[PDB]
Amino acid sequence: NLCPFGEVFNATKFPSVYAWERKKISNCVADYSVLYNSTFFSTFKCYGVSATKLNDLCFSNVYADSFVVKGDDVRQIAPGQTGVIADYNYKLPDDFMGCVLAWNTRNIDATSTGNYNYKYRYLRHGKLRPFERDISNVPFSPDGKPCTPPALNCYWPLNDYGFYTTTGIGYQPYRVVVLSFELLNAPATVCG
Amino acid sequence: VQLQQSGAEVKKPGSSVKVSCKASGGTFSSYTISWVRQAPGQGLEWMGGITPILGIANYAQKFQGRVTITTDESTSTAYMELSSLRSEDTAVYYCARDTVMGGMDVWGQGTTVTVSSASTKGPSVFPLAPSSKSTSGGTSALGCLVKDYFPEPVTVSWNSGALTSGVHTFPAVLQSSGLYSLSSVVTVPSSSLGTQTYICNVNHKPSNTKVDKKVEPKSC
Amino acid sequence: SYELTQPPSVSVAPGKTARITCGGNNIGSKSVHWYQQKPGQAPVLVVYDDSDRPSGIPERFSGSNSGNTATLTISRVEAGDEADYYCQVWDSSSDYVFGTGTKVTVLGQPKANPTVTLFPPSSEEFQANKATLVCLISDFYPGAVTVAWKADGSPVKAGVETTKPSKQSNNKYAASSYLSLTPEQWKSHRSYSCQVTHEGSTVEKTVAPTEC
Ligand SMILES: *[C@@H]1O[C@H](CO)[C@@H](O)[C@H](O)[C@H]1NC(C)=O
Repeated sequence: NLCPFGEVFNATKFPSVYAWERKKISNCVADYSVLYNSTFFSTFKCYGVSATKLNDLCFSNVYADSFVVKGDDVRQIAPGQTGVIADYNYKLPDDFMGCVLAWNTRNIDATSTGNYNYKYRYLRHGKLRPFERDISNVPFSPDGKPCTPPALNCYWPLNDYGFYTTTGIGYQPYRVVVLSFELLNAPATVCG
Repeated sequence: VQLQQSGAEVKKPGSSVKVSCKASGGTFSSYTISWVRQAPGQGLEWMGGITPILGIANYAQKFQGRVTITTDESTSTAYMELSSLRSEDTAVYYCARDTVMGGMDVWGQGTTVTVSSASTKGPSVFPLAPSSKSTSGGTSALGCLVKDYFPEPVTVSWNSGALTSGVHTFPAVLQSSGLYSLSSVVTVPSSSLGTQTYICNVNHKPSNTKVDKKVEPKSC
Repeated sequence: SYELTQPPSVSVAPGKTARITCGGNNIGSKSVHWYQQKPGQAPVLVVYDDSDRPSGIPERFSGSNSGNTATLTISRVEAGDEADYYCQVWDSSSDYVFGTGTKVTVLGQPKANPTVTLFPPSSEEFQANKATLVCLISDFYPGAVTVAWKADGSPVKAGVETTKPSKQSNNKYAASSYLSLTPEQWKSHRSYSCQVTHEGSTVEKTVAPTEC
């Protein structure tokens, strides 16, 4: 079997960072060159794996995380980073074993008048642990006090991204796919 | 489109400066403005930018903490404020519209900013009278001496811009005293000397000084 | 921190084509921008998104990008093409990066003899007990000249400040020299002279106090 990587990287719709989705890959054969040499990606950084030697390996499972972030936020999708994105939306471990691919999608997720459908969490009591997801959506309060706007000192936790087809590249939409390679005792089922 | 920037500034080390950039249209619409600086004889360097419509700015690693990019309420003017000024910050600051592909499109004329402890000094303007050696016939040269000023720069126009043909402003010379001096000359047909008035318009923004010097034929 | 590499110089004879390379890790995956910046002017976008010309830029300018090398090509160079050329890109980790820049020089330009204009001091200036003689030098090529001053006949050892030559919009050069003295020194001598030496030849202008 040939792994459903086209189903992931060419998926029609992508979720917001705070609501990042994960798909697990398994019992298949994965040709990584199909993405390793594409001029398609503006970002293709691997950790403790080396993009090239990819194919020449085996793994029990491969997990793929998908989401959309601002251009200037792609940098936060790496181990040891901090910021609204890394701390409250999606974080990578420190001993990360995988690759992070990103590509500009202005003509797809951007709009002339502006697309604000993609959001990110900017308020949260404590940050996330590697690979932790939070889709709570509960009116935030500095003192963890349950409130309801227009109440004072009560703000919604999610803020909107403003994606236009006319802003700088850094304010443009980027689709990201985080490949996480799992090495468990059970023999491999996903090799080249 | 076009971009208009604020005049040249001079600042003492440790202080701060704030430059403005205004779209010739009145608004920045839905595009992004960037800030680029260039120290004398140096290269270009991105400082940061902002997307007015989004009200969100961004900065370079190097100037993280010292720079603040903002817009006015109407969202028609962008500002760049740099703090803790140092001599190494003496440079020309440009604002520019961001291309959609990660570049810059439209550039502003640039704002010269000098950082130094030295006191700023306005210029002394003197007339360079046309030689009475040329009365009727040929052309004639007359001008203005812009002496002892600091810091750069000074612009010179003639008859308020209405006279542009045959004008030539030479780069300033930096004297050992630490002051600059430059000259501006304009070649005109000898005959007009007796039929028209000539006035050089000197502008030295750093000292908030402007001078309109009339240059007449020397009559000993 | 992403970095870009450009050669500091590039020489070319008129009408020939000049090539400027920009090096960068897999720069082909990035959208390269080229800027032209003439002496004392603001940068100008000559090529964006690898090989497109903004409306108004001659077809002589063209770029290419692939691998780890982007290239700016200027066919049939003109003296007017002299300037510094910068390549630029955006990287997710370093934001907008500029190359160190490349200076393009056009060889074999024709010789142009300098035009010298000498103005005596303005009497208004005496009012500050100062007297300045101004010697303006223009339209010469190449851009190299030495300036000497004389008083009554012998060399002048002080009060001489002269600028380095600089490019004029017509591709020739201009420079100027200032001689500062006192109203007394000025009125005392029979004459003062500015001597401009360019390419083995000299042009001298003289002004006198009585001369008016
Ligand atoms: C996405 O689809 C295109 C065909 O339009 C194909 O060339 C590319 O290889 C696909 N990418 C993946 C992840 O398979």
